[PDB]
Amino acid sequence: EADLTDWNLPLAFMKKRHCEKIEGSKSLAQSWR
Amino acid sequence: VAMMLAQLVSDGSPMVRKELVVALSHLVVQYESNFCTVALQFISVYTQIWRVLLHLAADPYPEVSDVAMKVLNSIAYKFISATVQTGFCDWSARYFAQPVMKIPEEHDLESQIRKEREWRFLRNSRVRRQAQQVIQKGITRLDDQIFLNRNPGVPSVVKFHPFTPCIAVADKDSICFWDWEKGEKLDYFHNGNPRYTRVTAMEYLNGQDCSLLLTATDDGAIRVWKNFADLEKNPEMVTAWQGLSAGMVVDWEQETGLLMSSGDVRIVRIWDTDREMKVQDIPTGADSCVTSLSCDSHRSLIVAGLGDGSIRVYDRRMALSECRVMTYREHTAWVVKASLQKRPDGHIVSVSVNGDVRIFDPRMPESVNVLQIVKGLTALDIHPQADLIACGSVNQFTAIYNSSGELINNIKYAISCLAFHPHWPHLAVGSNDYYISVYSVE
Repeated sequence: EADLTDWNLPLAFMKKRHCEKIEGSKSLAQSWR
Repeated sequence: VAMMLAQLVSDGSPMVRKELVVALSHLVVQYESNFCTVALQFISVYTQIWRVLLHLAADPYPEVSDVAMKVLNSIAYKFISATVQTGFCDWSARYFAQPVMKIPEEHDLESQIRKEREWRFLRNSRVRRQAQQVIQKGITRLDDQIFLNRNPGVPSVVKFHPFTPCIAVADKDSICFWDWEKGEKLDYFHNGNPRYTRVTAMEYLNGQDCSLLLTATDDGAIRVWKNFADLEKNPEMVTAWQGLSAGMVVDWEQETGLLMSSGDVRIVRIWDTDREMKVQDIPTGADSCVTSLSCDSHRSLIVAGLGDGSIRVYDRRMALSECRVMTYREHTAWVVKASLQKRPDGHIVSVSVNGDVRIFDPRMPESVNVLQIVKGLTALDIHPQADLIACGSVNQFTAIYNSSGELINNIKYAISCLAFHPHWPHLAVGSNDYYISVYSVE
C-alpha cells in the first residue's frame, strides 16, 4: 500500500534540535521563602 | 589537548560548530599573544587553529559565522575585547520540566496529528495511483499547453512540487514559486548566496509530508529551507554547512534516507541527516573528475560518469579496492548525462557529446540499445515508471518518444531546462528567454 510506503519513509531533520529555538529557560518570580 | 579542535570542523551539526567556536575562544583567551602576533603578520598548532577559525567564519550558518566575527576582534586588535556565551546547557535542562509520566498526545490514535498524516498520505497515494490509469489507457499526449509566462532572470533550474500543481524555478541566487494550474505566482525568495557563488542544483526533501527544500552551492555547500509554500508565512532555514571543495553535484535517497555529494574531484561523500556525521567516503578510483552521479535505493550500485568518457559502477559495500564493479567505455567524449533506473530490472541510460543515447544492463559490458536525436543535447529526461523519454534541441525543436525511439509528441519553441512530472504526465520547459511553460494531458 502506498500509504504504508509513506509511513515507512523517514522524516529527515524533523526533531526538536532543529525545529525549536535554542535559548535559556526563563526565570520565575518565586516568593515562597 | 589543543590538537582536537581541527577534527570536528567536518561535522554538519551547527550546534557542535558553535560550541567549537566557544571552545576556540576559551582556549585562545589564555595564549592570545601568539595569535595576535600571527594575525598582525598575516594582515604550527596555532596556525591551523587560526585556519579553522577562518573556515568557521566562512560558515554558511549565520550563528557560527557571527560568533566567529565577534571572536576575531579579540585577537587582531590586541583587556578582553569580546564576550561570548551560548545556552545549550540550559535548553537541555529544560527537559525535566515537562511531564514524564504521561503518553504524548501525538501518540494517541485519534488525535488530529494522526488524522492529518493519514489524509496527506491518502492524497499522495491517490496521486500516485491515478498515474497508472492515466498512462496505461493508451499513451496520453501532451498537446494542451496549460501554462506559459516569463520572469526576471534566466530560469536555471525547475522542479515540480511532488504532490501539488506548482513548480519552483531557481536561478544563481533566487527562487520563485509558480502554480501552473492557476498560472499565478505563489511566492518569491532569495537564497542569500553572494555574487561569487551560484546554485548548482535544487531538490525537494520529505515529499510525503511537510516537504522541505534543498539547495547546493558551488562553494561546496548545502542549505535547507522550510515554510516556502504558505502564502502567509516567511520561509525559514533548516540546516546549512560546507563539506566539500559541474561544480557541486548532490543526490538524495529518501527511501535510504541518505545524502550523497561530489563535484570536480575524484571523491564521493555520504551523509546521514540524523547523525549529522559523514558515513562513508569513496574515492572515484579513476584519475578523472565526476560530471554526474545517480544511484539506487537500498542497493549498493553507485553509477557515476567521468570526464574521460567512462561510466563507473561501484559496490559501496566492499572495501575501496573492491569497490569498483562495472565499467562502460563506449562514448569517446566526456559523459553529458548518465542515470540508473530503479525499475525491477536494473538499467542504465547514458548520453555524451557523441550524440549516442545508449542503454545498458548491469550484467552486460555493452550497450543494450542505441538511439540518436541530435549530436549534443541541452536537456534529457526519462520517466520513472513509464516508457517515455523527452529530448530538447538547440534548434528550438523538442520531442517525446518511447525508449524504442517511436515518436509520441513533437514541439517547436532555446530550451534551458526541461523536465517531466513524476506521476501525472506533464512537461515543463523553460527557455534561455526567461519563459517557462507547462504542457498537460490532452
